[PDB]
Amino acid sequence: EYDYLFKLLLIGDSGVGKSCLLLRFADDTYTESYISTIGVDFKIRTIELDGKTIKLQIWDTAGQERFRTITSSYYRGAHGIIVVYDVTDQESFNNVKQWLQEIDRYASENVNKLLVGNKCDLTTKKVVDYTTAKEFADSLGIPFLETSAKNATNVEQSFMTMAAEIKKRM
Amino acid sequence: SLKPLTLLMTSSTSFSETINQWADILKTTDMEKFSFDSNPINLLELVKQFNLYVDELAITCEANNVWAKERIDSTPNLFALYDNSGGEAIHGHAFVPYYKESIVLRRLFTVDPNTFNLSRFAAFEGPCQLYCKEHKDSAWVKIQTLLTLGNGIINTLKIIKQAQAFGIDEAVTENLKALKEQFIAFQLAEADIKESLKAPSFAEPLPNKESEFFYPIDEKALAKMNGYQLATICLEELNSPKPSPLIERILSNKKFWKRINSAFESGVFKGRTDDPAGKIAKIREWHQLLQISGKK
Ligand SMILES: Nc1nc2c(ncn2[C@@H]2O[C@H](COP(=O)(O)OP(=O)(O)O)[C@@H](O)[C@H]2O)c(=O)[nH]1
Ligand SMILES: [K+]
Ligand SMILES: [K+]
Ligand SMILES: [K+]
Ligand SMILES: [K+]
Ligand SMILES: [K+]
Ligand SMILES: [Mg+2]
Repeated sequence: EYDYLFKLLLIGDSGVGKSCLLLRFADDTYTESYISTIGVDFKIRTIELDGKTIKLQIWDTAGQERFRTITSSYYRGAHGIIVVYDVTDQESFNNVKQWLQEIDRYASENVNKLLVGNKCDLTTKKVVDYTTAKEFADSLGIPFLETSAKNATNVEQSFMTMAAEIKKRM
Repeated sequence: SLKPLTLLMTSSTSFSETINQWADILKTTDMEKFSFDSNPINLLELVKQFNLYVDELAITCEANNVWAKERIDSTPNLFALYDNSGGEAIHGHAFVPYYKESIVLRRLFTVDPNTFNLSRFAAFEGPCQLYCKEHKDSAWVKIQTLLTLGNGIINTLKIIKQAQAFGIDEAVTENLKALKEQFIAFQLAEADIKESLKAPSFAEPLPNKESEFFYPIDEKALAKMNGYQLATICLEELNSPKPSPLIERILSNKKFWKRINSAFESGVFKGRTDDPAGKIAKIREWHQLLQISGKK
């Protein structure tokens, strides 16, 4: 009773917002409260595009190094991976490098990437210029969006974009 | 029609044997001839039993004084050298170098039975993964291996129950493969730890009358601590039942209060699972009390 099923995967450093993204996007809610995801989890929202209906099997992952054994399992199966960094967190951006490497190491040959700079609403505490990020992004032809899971800003658009980008390749 | 299979749990048996039992079942059964039912599987109890194991483990490390075995400094704890937080708060916690390792242990590993996840102990997450890089073979690494496997098992099962609920079979079938592997992995790791836990020859350092959570903190050291840091300490001490000598020190000292309070008002603590709101209130009370008493 659906037209397509895409398997998505959010990776990124710990506490960069992966789960709040998944949550706003799936349930349109947000909780201020501090929980770190263990291993993996997955949520499923159904999207409509062109105007075929697409089931999104989105898998959330733990950022921490010690979970890598586990998280890395779910890489090959993904149609598209979103790598997330936190715009107020310098190192999180510096880390996209490894995150992209981990994608090479583990996921499919032709996986659809997407760079997301979350917590974009924190204007004063920001440290990674849309420009600098966007340039790096373009350096590798990977689409890029700033987003605030808190505010809703671009969370919708991000998954849409990732989904569209996938259909194009099918 | 193939036999139904599940992984049950006896009412009081511990995490370790519970795993061990499932470990047999999973090893000795040709999983092709069975149809796996995860519904009867009692996550809650498993989580309860696991956190209980985390605690016991934490206790012996401290008791056997494992952490002293593991030094090269007198830096207030194993990870102190690896903090580059600048005493900022990181998801509700500032880094405090005086934390006992066994508290750090519990906080990176116990599972929030409510969520089957982790309640953020963020300020130590970086410092810890760093220490791990520079100290393979160290007890902390061996332990954390073990505990993470713990965590894994719980997550895997949750993912199985969840996937079964949504008919996602690719997952359920593959995750059983994995679960078995985690199973053995755990049993190895459990064996492997037994050395690392051996009590060093240098005598047991004398108990701290002042806090259940931090190594001693002299008045000099405490003074250099910032708003977030002292704040973090106050919230921790409230995990004792009786008020601690330490928190009394902090709350009695008039100089420390402005920064403690502003830390509170900053809101960085809002999202703590440990009733921050409640704790904060009580801390304010105790402070108010104390300033009355110290008005002589
Ligand atoms: N201002 C703001 N804060 C956020 C946002 N996303 C996450 N946070 C904060 O950072 C914490 C970590 O997010 P979480 O989803 O746990 O990150 P994960 O570890 O990457 O899944 C949250 O609980 C929030 O306190 C955002 O879009 N804006
Ligand atoms: K916030
Ligand atoms: K049940
Ligand atoms: K033990
Ligand atoms: K109390
Ligand atoms: K206690
Ligand atoms: Mg998370």
